[PDB]
Amino acid sequence: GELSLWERFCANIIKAGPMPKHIAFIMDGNRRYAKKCQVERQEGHSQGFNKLAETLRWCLNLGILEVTVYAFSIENFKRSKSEVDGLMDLARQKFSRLMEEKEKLQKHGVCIRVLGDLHLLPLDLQELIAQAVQATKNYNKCFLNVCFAYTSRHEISNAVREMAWGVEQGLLDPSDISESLLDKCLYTNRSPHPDILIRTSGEVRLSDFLLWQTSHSCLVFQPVLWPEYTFWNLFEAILQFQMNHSVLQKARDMYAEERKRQQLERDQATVTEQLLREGLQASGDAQLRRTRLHKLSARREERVQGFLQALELKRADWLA
Amino acid sequence: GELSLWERFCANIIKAGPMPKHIAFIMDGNRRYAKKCQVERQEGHSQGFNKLAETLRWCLNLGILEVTVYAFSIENFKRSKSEVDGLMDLARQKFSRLMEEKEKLQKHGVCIRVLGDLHLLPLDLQELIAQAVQATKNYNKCFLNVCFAYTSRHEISNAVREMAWGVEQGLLDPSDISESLLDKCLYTNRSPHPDILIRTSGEVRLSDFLLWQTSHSCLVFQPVLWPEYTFWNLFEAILQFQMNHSVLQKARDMYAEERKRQQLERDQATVTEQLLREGLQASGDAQLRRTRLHKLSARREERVQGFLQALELKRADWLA
Amino acid sequence: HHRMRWRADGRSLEKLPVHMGLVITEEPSFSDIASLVVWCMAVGISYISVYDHQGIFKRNNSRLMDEILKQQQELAVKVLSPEDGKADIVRAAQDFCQLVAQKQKRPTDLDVDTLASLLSSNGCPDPDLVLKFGPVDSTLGFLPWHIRLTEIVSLPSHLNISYEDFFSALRQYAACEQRLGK
Amino acid sequence: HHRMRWRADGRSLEKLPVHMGLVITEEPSFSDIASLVVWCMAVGISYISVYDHQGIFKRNNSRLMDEILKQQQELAVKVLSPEDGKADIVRAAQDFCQLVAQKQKRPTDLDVDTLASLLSSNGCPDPDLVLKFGPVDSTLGFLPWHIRLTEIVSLPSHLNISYEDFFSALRQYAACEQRLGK
Ligand SMILES: CC(C)=CCC/C(C)=C\CC/C(C)=C/CC/C(C)=C/COP(=O)(O)OP(=O)(O)O
Ligand SMILES: CC(C)=CCC/C(C)=C\CC/C(C)=C/CC/C(C)=C/COP(=O)(O)OP(=O)(O)O
Ligand SMILES: C=C(C)CCSP(=O)(O)OP(=O)(O)O
Ligand SMILES: C=C(C)CCSP(=O)(O)OP(=O)(O)O
Ligand SMILES: [Mg+2]
Ligand SMILES: [Mg+2]
Repeated sequence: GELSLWERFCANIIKAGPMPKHIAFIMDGNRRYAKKCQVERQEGHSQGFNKLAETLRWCLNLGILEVTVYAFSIENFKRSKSEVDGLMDLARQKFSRLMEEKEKLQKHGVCIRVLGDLHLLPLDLQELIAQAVQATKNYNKCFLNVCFAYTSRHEISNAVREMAWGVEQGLLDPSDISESLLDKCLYTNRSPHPDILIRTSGEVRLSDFLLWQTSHSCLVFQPVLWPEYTFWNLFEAILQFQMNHSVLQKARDMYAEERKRQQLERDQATVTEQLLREGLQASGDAQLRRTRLHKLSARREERVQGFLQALELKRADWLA
Repeated sequence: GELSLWERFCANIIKAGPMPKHIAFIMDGNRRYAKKCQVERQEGHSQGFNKLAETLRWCLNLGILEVTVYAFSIENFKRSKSEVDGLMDLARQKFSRLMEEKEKLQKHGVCIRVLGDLHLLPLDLQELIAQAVQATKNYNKCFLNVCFAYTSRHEISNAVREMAWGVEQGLLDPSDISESLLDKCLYTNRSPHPDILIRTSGEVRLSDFLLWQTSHSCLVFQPVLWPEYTFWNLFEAILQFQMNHSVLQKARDMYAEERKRQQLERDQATVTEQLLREGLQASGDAQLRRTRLHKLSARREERVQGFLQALELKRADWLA
Repeated sequence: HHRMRWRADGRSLEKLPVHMGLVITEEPSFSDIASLVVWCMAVGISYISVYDHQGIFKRNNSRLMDEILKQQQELAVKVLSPEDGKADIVRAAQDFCQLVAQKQKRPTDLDVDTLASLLSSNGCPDPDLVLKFGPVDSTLGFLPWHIRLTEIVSLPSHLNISYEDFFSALRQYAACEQRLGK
Repeated sequence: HHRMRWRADGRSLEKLPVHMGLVITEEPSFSDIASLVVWCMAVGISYISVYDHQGIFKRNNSRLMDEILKQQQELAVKVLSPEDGKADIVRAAQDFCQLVAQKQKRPTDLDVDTLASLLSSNGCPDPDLVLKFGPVDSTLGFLPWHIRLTEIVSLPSHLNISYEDFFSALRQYAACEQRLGK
């Protein structure tokens, strides 16, 4: 699994620069590959899985300890039942060998998360995923996120439903809805946003993958077919990320400064409105506006922390 | 006029610390001194004038290049006509020897300002003061401010009248009235606020002197009678100022930070009010509140600079 | 005149974007992008959104319209900002959660379809094709909800963009195969 | 009880302040100044203003009143801030300049007397005597308009002020000769 002479060498050279902490993959091209190698479609998806395993060894060797992969889209439920069942049994086959290979998970501290609208999967596939996810919680050496029956819109809209659920239960006031609150309700709320997003084959589209989370991720479209993915593709991807890093860091940084600035700007407006309605003057040495602003944010942080605490509790799917 | 061995020495020691740029004197005790030395009241005021001349040589030697002195209060117009005429002829006598000693003024760059409600003085005394003040403008080696027919309340209320004059003429909107605008309309608007205020004899009151300007000046009450003022009184006064300087600097500094902070706090409230009335939302990426704040202050600075430019023009009393 | 020329150009491609987005990552030159937008209208693209992460075009909006009408002498345009993306998604959230608070809508009643009806783009199709100009390999916050299937074609600069350059990009999009998950 | 004792104390001085100000320059100890204020009432001072440059007493106002009523078990109080000084003078300016703008008052109509009628202290006499506690030799912004004739007596700390200490200060003010310019 360890890298060769050249791979070890180039790794050492880029590791001297900014490395990505989190890489996201759209493993695309499995069927086209199968047509080139004249193997059935299922063998292309099997070979596609082998590559997902190898490239994780590459990231683990490069220090990239968080990886998100697009494994099955809700849109893919429109394929042939032959193809789809073929995919479903492949997921059954691999999620089963994961428990046969337990303890090795405990040895390497590999945490497995499966994100998406998993209620659409076969009940047995759900039970397998659940056992795998639960058995691997409290592991922190490295993290794999597997997006199964996922689209970003379904994740984003679910993230707003959980916040409306909080509104509905008294946990949350609609003025509390914020960008970061939505961030903490996505399936990926445990991970940081990907530094890089990688889509294989010639496609220059995102196909409903982490649209929210990759708004400032560095986008890499490589023409290679996913079953053909080599270390140097992954390398070139990182190479592109380092070249964009300065630009993306400040763009990312100044997006956050502007939103915080606007947050305050929008916040102090209402505190002005409340004082104007109360008639209590805008600014004063008693620093009422100053003190009433610390009250607004503190009472908001309290409600949000209380909202999140319950969500993660409800997110406990011991049965699942 | 130059300092003695010990005076030179102690001067050098304090000059290693923070020195005051501006000292203000309430020359009090002239009559009590005259009663002790059994000389007529006029001789006490003459001797009082000699001391004002000597102590200025001390400040000029100590590098204190700005001095304000309380020479005649509006309240003093209630004394006997003998006393008051005695004072008035002393001012005539000295303001006349100032023009006899012109060119020496031009040599030492001494600028003379006479502050107060000078319309109450005898017409001839006014003409003398005016000639002296005009002849000494454009001098900048050192500045003497002589408060003749002055009380702080009469100066403060006059300072508000000039601003209402500006309101009345379209130069100024009543929302433009500010602490610093009032600062630029006082008689002393050419000088900085005194670092030290010195009142002689045992009195622990300010008797309507620079109340506005000395709100953070270091107050020194020395029991010496003003005609008896020695270098070491002035020294001790400075000594007290250095000991207070750290405390007074931050108190002075944090007063200005809080007022600026409240200024913005009070300013952005109205910009919130205007946007709320216009319905244009509080904060936005178009940064309307940000851009409309730069418009409010800039259009205020313009009106104020235009107000001040006319005031200093009207303040031109070539005839006087 | 030369309008029929550009009509037959756009009409000749296997596919033409119904909604096109222009992402400028690079000060931007109003004269250049004001002529990119009129090209889209001439060839037959219905909607053009122009975007930038620093919000330069949204501030200097009218100045960009003047350059657009000026170059229309040589002859449905939104100017977006980061506000148009995540901020608008968080706006629709607050609009829906208060319907949930009014006991009018249920939290379970929001789906992918209804949330789309709730965004500011409820009066436009999603961008079929995005032209990204500049050195940045990111969308930089362009309409994250809406770019789920958009084709993302990059060009090194809008610095002096030629018609051939712009039209070479439309040829790439015309040749793109949208499988839509099937 | 001991109330007649303090009545005869204040009654025995040649002069007693009608309005007394307490300037704290030094965290300040509420228990201590809350007992300075009740001393003034017991001896017969009508108005007591307490002041501090950091505005601590104006913020923790109610907490100071609680300490005052508590020590009244051992038996007309304003808590001021820098706002009370220059800021209020600049408030009255804006009030008058708009009367001038309404063509109701003339700019020449404001004098020393009318400006005094316009300040927040229009319902109180000017402070006859100010007790300054702490190391600072400045008024630090205490009612600049109002202290034109006030006697300013300094004490090194309110840290554990005794009745004898406080009453020694009233004895100094009783002996002060206000000549009022004559
Ligand atoms: C190891 C863990 C935790 C889970 C296993 C994850 C699984 C079951 C599979 C991952 C590998 C795999 C089967 C990827 C295929 C997913 C997919 C639909 C890829 C799209 O490629 P295609 O669209 O089929 O090929 P074309 O683009 O040529 O049509
Ligand atoms: C040199 C220049 C530019 C101007 C001359 C300034 C003048 C005319 C005089 C300054 C010296 C002087 C006469 C000071 C006396 C002012 C005054 C009324 C002092 C108060 O002391 P008193 O109140 O009279 O003494 P008591 O306190 O004992 O009653
Ligand atoms: C499972 C994944 C890798 C996500 C779906 S990638 P997909 O082949 O569907 O890409 P499309 O051309 O949009 O269909
Ligand atoms: C001319 C001056 C030094 C200002 C007046 S000092 P004055 O003697 O009037 O002090 P008061 O005891 O208040 O009368
Ligand atoms: Mg595919
Ligand atoms: Mg006197």
